[PDB]
Amino acid sequence: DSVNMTAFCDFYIIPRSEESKCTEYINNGLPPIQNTRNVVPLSLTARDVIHYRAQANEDIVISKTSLWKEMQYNRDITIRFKFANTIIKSGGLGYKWSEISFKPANYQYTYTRDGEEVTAHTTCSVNGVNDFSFNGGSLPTDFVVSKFEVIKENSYVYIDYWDDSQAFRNVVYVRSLAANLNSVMCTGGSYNFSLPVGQWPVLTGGAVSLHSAGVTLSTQFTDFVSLNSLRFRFRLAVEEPHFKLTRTRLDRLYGLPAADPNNGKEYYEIAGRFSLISLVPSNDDYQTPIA
Amino acid sequence: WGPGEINDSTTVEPLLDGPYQPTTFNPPVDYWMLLAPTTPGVIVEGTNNTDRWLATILIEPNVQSENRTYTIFGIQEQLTVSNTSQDQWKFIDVVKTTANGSIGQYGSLLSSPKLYAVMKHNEKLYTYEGQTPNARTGHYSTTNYDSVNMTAFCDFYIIPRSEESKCTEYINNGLPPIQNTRNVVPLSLTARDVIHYRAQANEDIVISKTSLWKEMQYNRDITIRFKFANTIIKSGGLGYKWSEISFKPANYQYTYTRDGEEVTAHTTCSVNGVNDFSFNGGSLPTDFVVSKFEVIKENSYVYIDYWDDSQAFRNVVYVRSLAANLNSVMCTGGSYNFSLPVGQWPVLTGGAVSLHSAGVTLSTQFTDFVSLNSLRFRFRLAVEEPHFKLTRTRLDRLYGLPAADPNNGKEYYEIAGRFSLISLVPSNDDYQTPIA
Amino acid sequence: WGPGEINDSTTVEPLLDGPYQPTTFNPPVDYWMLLAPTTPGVIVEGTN
Repeated sequence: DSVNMTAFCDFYIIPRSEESKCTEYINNGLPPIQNTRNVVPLSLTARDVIHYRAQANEDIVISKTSLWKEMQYNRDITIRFKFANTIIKSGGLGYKWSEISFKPANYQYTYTRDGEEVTAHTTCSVNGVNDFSFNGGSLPTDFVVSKFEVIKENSYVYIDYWDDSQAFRNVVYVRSLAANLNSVMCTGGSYNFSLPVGQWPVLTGGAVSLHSAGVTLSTQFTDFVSLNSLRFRFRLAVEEPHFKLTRTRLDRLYGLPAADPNNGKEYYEIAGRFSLISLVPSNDDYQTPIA
Repeated sequence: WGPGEINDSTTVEPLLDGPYQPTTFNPPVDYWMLLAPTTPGVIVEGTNNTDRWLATILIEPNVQSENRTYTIFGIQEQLTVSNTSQDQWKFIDVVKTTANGSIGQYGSLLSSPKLYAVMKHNEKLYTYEGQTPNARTGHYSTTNYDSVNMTAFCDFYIIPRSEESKCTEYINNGLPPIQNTRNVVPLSLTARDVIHYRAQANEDIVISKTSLWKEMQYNRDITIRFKFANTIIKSGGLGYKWSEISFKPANYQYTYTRDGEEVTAHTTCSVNGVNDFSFNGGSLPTDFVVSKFEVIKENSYVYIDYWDDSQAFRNVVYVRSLAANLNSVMCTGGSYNFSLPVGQWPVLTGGAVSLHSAGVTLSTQFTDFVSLNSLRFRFRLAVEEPHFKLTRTRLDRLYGLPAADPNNGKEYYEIAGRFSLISLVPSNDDYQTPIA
Repeated sequence: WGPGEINDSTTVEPLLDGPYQPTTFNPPVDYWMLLAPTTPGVIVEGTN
């Protein structure tokens, strides 16, 4: 078991979980499959718009007139964040990790406001990505990372809500949804990379800032039931502290890494307010019958 | 506003380094090859195979005139040395012109941090040099400039001549990791919570009175044509490792007509579900290296931005529903060739995915002043593809759209359909007739 | 209510996990060393 072998050229290695494919390799040898299709396509062959002769364009009106109100809605806002992350191991010898993932935020909160129990949803996504990696070398004992997202201040973070409280759930066709928000500490922890020999690297640091930014509106649609969206256009920032990295040759990594902002932190609280001016038809106290 | 979408952008260029795998090599022209071992002794041999066979040794200081054995070109014999220097490490340059000839040791480089560069450049050869934090350059009129070859046992660094500065400071001291250009905070009030602590009687206030809101629908046609935009970013070094081959958005124009009236439009491509992938032909510098090919699988939707300067977009802003039946057509790809100074040029050719409309997407960007607009259609993509062509690759004939060339050589892709409408805008007066 | 999120990952699906130069194996025990030769001869030399 204390063997020490030396291969003098370009050769391949494989761990346990792929013994079977190694057996078919030494049985037939299958580098090539070169066809990512299952079978004769179990789908429609081709259905385009034949005969695009659209005839004379004629218009029919569905319904009669309507009565819509215009109210400004200034509501204080306490929406609470927690950056979701999932861990998926990557194959190799043990220092060969590639998969760091991002999942949308899934949390629910409870607050009181004028007696209403606050129900709201929070889901987060990040773009303007600032990915990174570690080239510890190429020898199978080297540090290997394929993607290591270090979110820098040039990134835009998308936060989406399905806010259940009716205060949020009475506003569609908003003429102008303005708001004010707060800042978050959004720190970061560290992980380790484990090939069964030697001390393991520590991606240390992480103390980043967030500040105010925009918010937008969008909607999707299916056949007869649509899809509404409360999309946020927020950008991450940077602050004074530097984030050291020890026992590594790639150090002073600046910004949030992709690994872990939980660190035992309860949540990421960003309070603020809303101010929505909405076209609304449901506040007509007018067409009431007699008696 | 113009088109609105930001899908993905992985810009990674803070690195000024990147080694190879320690082996033998045949360096091309116009670079420097920065070695970096951790122990004194032989590192690499200069080989030309016709006229000159160079050699060099790095030596630990403080060891005055002595005698050390060395395995020059795999053949060992006894050699004399000298370290009158006692602080920084010496790096002699054993200049030899024939393997059977005398062992001519030269060179007086004085540097502890154990890094030096020798590589072909400008149809000529030279060397760096240095004593203390005063690094200069050696001058080597080596006959047979043209056939430089390196045979080593430790790691290198690939680095051109054009930026002599950074390398001369590396050989001066070395490479501390990335360190700087992150402190910009012109945004802070104080303490983050003194100024808002309230809830204070939330949303309730009137802005405007109500009016009549009828519907005036406009059921006419719509047509769209497609093309994609790509950026190719490779990695540094000799020019074989590559990084980025994918799509990017871009604003495109058309002069349409509809209902007997001309129409002008804006369009910008945006695609969901694009799969990065490394078609790695081998990490070694004489093989095929691309960090990622962003490829398409049927998990790809369409967020291609679309615009129309017709009456339609001016009309429909408050849309509760808008459906159609667009021309579900086939989309293919083009052909592109990769540049490899030695070997055979790898290629990308083929690839096709068919679309089917799966919804619409309106979007409005509210600024602090105004309300930017945007609109998109959703197409779900099914593959019927000519099996990607890319030679000298272990992986071939993959499915989806090619990551390099969408031009397709043909005219365009036909996308067309009709529309209903729903809206509420000021209309004529029905108050004038309040009775049947 | 319907969300929107974009993220993707696809790395080594053929598990092509042996591109390496001439080696110095002191590896973790218990693997399978695929041989990828150009011309047969001496391929690997082992030592206790």
